[PDB]
Amino acid sequence: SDKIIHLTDDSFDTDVLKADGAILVDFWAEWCGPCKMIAPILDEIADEYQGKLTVAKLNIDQNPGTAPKYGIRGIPTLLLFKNGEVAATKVGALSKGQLKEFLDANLA
Ligand SMILES: [Cu+2]
Repeated sequence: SDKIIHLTDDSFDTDVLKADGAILVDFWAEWCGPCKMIAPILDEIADEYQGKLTVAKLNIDQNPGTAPKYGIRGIPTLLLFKNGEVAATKVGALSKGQLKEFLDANLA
């Protein structure tokens, strides 16, 4: 977890919307089983894509204001932002290989 940015409702614009480069945002909660299943895969991706992608997390129990703005309905949900806008989304758990394919489809 050392390479994952900790987001809050108030820091979202500064950290995500004005980010340089692609940022992957994980919407999670402690009670969410599938969310905890993909946590290690996000750490692997953070290492593997270091320098090309920033990974971040937003706990929806602690920051309830952001999810509703993006129409999130379930967790985990992954949002891929580029240039201040959502470029792609993925709802539900997935394997490392599926995540890599999803990223590669959007990073160029
Ligand atoms: Cu770490």
